[PDB]
Amino acid sequence: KSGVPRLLTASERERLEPFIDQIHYSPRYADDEYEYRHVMLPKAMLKAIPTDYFNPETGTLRILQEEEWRGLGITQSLGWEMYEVHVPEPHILLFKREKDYQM
Amino acid sequence: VPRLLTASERERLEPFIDQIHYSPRYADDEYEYRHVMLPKAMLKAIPTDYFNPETGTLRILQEEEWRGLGITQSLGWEMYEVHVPEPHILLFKREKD
Amino acid sequence: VPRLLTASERERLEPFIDQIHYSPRYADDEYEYRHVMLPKAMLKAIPTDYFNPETGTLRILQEEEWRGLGITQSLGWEMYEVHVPEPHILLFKREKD
Amino acid sequence: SKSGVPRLLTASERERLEPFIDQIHYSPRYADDEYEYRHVMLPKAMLKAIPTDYFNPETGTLRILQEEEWRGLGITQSLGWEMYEVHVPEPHILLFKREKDYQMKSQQRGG
Ligand SMILES: [Cl-]
Ligand SMILES: [Cl-]
Ligand SMILES: [Cl-]
Repeated sequence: KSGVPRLLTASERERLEPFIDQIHYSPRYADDEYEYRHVMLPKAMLKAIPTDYFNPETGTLRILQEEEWRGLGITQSLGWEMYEVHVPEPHILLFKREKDYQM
Repeated sequence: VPRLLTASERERLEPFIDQIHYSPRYADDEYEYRHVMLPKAMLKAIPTDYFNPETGTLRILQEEEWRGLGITQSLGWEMYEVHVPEPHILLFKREKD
Repeated sequence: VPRLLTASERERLEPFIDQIHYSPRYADDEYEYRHVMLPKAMLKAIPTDYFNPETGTLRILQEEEWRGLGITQSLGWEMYEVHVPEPHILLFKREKD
Repeated sequence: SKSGVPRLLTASERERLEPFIDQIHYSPRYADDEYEYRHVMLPKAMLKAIPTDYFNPETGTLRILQEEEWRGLGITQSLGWEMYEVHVPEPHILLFKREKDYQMKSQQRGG
């Protein structure tokens, strides 16, 4: 519960093993102090993932601790952390335009 | 093709225009940005067809669609949104210097 | 006829562009109103001939001129001023009776 | 200032203003939407005879005067006139305006 991982049962694991080999890792891109990368589960696997692993108000997966993502089949170093993109509040509209310089 | 607001729709928005806020403009290596903040009570008055069913928030509006809502600025500003990845995509970060 | 800035003057204003603030759009019977709040420190960078020695504020500016300062807005606005009368003139008004 | 207590002139004060009352010029009446306007121009010399506490320390103009006060100066006006004052915003503030647009040009059929 946002601190304690929820261990899979024996039957859930059997349902997941078939997909383990179909998991895809993308090349990492750098930044100031962060290496980034994304994991892609095949669309079919989502039907197998436990309901309590999904965020109710979004349909995506909730942030998972290490033992949780490893149980899904993902293999990675220890330092990796799962994060979420953050959408602004509904009353803030964003705009942008191509810059104009001087000379 | 934008879906223009109606007379009666625009009239229903009137009382809120007075309080729409505009931020300064900040810029990076190639783009310029700014945000507009609408009064919270105004969202209720907005026609549902201006919203994204999945997000439960306003969809991307064309020039004429945001002008309809009472927003004024150089018409060169283009709206955009920060979209969340598909469920089957997991995002990870790592310091490790 | 506008007094265009010099490349040397324009460059001096460059760092303030991101802090210029804009107010909401207000209206009345037949006009829309709005003000722009410049960063105080910026006033020291604006050319002398852009000021008004009668009050110490910026003289009325033409669109091209205020756009040359880093102010961005929609098409249509026109800058104005408040003219204070001399000590021998008193002003009166009454709710249209 | 929560104006309330009018500072009426004394007999001597008013007596000092008399040779000036004849020349007080009143402009025509103007009007917009909410109010009606009037500009009163008094002789420049009359200002030297006016009481110091009637002026404004900062702007050096006359301070807002209650009905009983300006009437005591010799300004003959009808009931309902209030003296107003214009205000200039701080130097870093610029003012802008423009004619309000909407479906306001009614035609004979289905505007
Ligand atoms: Cl506009
Ligand atoms: Cl703008
Ligand atoms: Cl004023």
